[PDB]
Parts: sequence; structure tokens; C-alpha cells
Amino acid sequence: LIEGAKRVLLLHGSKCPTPLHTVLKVFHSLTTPHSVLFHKKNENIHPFESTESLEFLANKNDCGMVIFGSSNKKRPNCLTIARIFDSKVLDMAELLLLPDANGEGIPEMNRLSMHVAIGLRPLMLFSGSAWDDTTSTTHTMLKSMLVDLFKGETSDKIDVEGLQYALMVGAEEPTAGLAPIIHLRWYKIVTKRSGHKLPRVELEEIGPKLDFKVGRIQEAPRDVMKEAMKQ
Amino acid sequence: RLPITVSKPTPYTFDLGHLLANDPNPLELPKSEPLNASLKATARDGVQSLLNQLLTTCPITSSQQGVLLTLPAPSTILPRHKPLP
Repeated sequence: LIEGAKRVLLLHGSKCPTPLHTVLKVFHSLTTPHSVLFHKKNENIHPFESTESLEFLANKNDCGMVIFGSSNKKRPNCLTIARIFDSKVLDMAELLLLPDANGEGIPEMNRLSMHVAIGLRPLMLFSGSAWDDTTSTTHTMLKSMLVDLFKGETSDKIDVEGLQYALMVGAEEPTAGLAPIIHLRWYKIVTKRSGHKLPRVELEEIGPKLDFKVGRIQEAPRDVMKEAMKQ
Repeated sequence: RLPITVSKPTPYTFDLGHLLANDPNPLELPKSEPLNASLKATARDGVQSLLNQLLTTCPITSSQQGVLLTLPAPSTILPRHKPLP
């Protein structure tokens, strides 16, 4: 049994900071049609306390991933990513959104770009040494999660005209005493005549510019992950 | 007259079934440059490399319905949502 696209629940409460809400709207757009955006109007969940409500909402919506936006004093502008296997949380990670240098903030938007069709698979680029470090449990998890999230409905064919945009996930080179920082950036792919058969690529920045510090990590139990990884 | 090859000290690797490239070279973020510019330069090298790889190593099929690439099976193994039957 070959699973189709992993369905994604995008979740927030009423007091979710607007920039985080923008991120969820963009993520909902990027994962359309295999995603659901839900404004939970009662009160706030806390997955690292208890994953009960997160599991209940994920199962109710038949979603294998949950992206949850929340913010309080200790963990401001937090994006929590969870995966679901066999109706229970598998692994979870917190990503703490960092300020941009200029202090601009994320512009309001509902989709990645008016020049990128909703639902297209992205080209993906993981840059930085940490993704190639099999001892970094955090980068191993995050790479797995982000490919799982944005791979869409994989297929063995793709229209050349569909090769329109890219996601880069840049892992800042690790420093001994600091939580890892990762950068997500999307780009429109511009191709121009190079003189060669292959086109020259140039990029245009599109969508939200996201910088994250990694927060808490909840590993999957070894035995459960081994079960979920059976193909 | 526009270079389309990408030279880095360590080779890219690929998972073209996921339209994916890995740049294992250290992420270069010189302090004197804006973060976004630094990131964009690395992205451009990587997307160039990825597109080069897609166009040169995947069979290309043209028909009256358009032009498509055949992708190899994804090599990155990801966990299931539901158990096997």
C-alpha cells in the first residue's frame, strides 16, 4: 500500500501572532489540496505537556502531520511540527521564529507567490554541513520532517514547466553551546539563455523569510520509529 | 557566455525522486553581507546544480501533451502515516 501525500493539519488559536498565522496560511497553500487549516477557537493546546488533543485533531482530520503556531513569554513565535503514526505522535520539534535583522517583519500573504501555482511540488535544497552529519539527531529529524512535509504527492513524472520554484533549508554551521539555527527561503526559478544547452539559473526571493532556532525535540521511541519506517 | 556549471569544494548529492539536492558544503554567511543575499547566492548555486542534474540525467519525453521528465525512485526513506496492511 503506497501512501499518497501526507495530509497536514495547520493549527492555531485565537491569540496566535499574525506573523505565525501568515506562515500557517502559506504552509496551508503550499500543501494544498492535502492540508486543512483550522482555527481552534476554544483554548490553547500544549503538545509537550500532552499530545492528546493534537492526536485527536490530527486523527479527526486524517492528517499525518500537524503544524501548530503558538506564542508565550518563554517560547515566543513558536512553530511546533508533529508527525502522526498509527494514530499517535511519532516525533515532534519546536522551531522558534527569530526576528529579521532589519526588523521588517513578515508581510501579510495567503500564498507563496502570485507567480507560483498553488499545489506545485518544490525543488528542494538542503545546504550546510549539518545535514550531512549522521550524528546530529536534530538535523536528521528536521530534514526528514521537512521533506515529508513539502514532498507533496510524489510521482515518477514531472512536467518541465512545473519546475518553477525552490525551497532552500539552510543549516547554519553549528556552534558548540548554541541551539541550531535553520533558514527557510523560497525562490522563483528564472532561467535564461546561457550559450550552453543547459539554462543559467537566477533566483527571485519569494514568500515568507523564515529564520528559526530549534527548541524542544521529542524523539520517537526506537521501536515505534522502526515500525513506522517499514516500507 | 553564462556559466551553468557549479564548482564547490565538496560535491552535491541528489534525491531526484524528491526533486532534491544536498549541498554539504558549509553554509557560508559572511558577517559583512546581508543574510538574505548570502542565502540567495548559495541557493542559486544549488538550484543550478539540481536543475542541471534533472535535465541531464532524467529521460525527457515529448508528446503532443507536453514535455516531462522521468524521475528515479525517491531514495530518502520517510515514515508512514498508517501501518502496512
